[PDB]
Amino acid sequence: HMQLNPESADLRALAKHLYDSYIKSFPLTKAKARAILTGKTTDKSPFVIYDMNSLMMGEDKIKFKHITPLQEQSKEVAIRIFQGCQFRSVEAVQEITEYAKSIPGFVNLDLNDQVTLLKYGVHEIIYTMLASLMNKDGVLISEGQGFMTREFLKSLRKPFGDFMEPKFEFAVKFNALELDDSDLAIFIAVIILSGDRPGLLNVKPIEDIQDNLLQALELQLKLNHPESSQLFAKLLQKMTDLRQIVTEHVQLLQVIKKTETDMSLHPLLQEIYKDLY
Amino acid sequence: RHKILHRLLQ
Ligand SMILES: CC[C@@H](Oc1cccc(CN(CCCOc2ccc(OC)cc2)c2nc3ccccc3o2)c1)C(=O)O
Repeated sequence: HMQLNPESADLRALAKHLYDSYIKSFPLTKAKARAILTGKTTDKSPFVIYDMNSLMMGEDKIKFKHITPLQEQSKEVAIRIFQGCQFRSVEAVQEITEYAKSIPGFVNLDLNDQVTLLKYGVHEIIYTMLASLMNKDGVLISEGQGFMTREFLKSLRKPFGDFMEPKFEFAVKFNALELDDSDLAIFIAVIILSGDRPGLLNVKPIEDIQDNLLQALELQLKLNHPESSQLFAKLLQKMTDLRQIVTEHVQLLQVIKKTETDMSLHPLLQEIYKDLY
Repeated sequence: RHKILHRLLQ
């Protein structure tokens, strides 16, 4: 039997602290994204990019953060899109880095271990967060300003047509778990503090933090999902699938590296991918 | 190293 005791009371306090900083660290939460995806709100009405003609009109009507009418952009839509993803990822690395610092105990870790946890955690977290902005038809982009269809992304020339499909495939399965931001906040915090990343030097303080987080997550799941036992175990197993898509995505990234002109990867992304998996 | 990542942590 579960019981309300000082231990669980602190577990709830931790869960609320993560949620609060999770909301401050990340702009478009799953709660806001779901409302947009169903029109069940305002602001909203994102421009839908579903064919090449609507892509052109979308680039004109959407205010992409990486815009600037002065910069030179590729002539291929597939590369312009790839660049947008690069920009968003770089932003996500900073949002995730900020969120990590808000995790009780993280800043007091070996700074070089903090780097290793961020290095391996960002992309697993990116694909977790990316699912919040996905349904089976497409994906929210530009902080909800736009919506780009799944089939349009598949229609991009090789090898870019295969870039996002694995992510949609993962998101469908992952979103069936029906997690909310409160569950997500702890889950990604558990990911960042995987004490089994290669290269860690001071592993004990990491596993001690992750165990505290795994307790808070399990309590969160039981309290928040009465109609689904085993949610905790299913969720842990989804990290495994995340490490695989990150691996599958590194391989895809090498095809595009030795096939496209220069295809400059942002230096931050290069640090992350250098000597990864 | 991961100079950028290091910078961000600081
Ligand atoms: C490129 C190298 C990069 O690969 C990837 C792989 C998967 C996803 C991304 C980025 N991504 C998709 C947004 C695209 O947004 C546009 C922008 C402009 C545009 O032009 C029309 C088209 C689409 C994203 N969504 C997020 C939601 C929440 C948190 C983080 C998020 O990250 C990059 C890597 O390896 O890091």
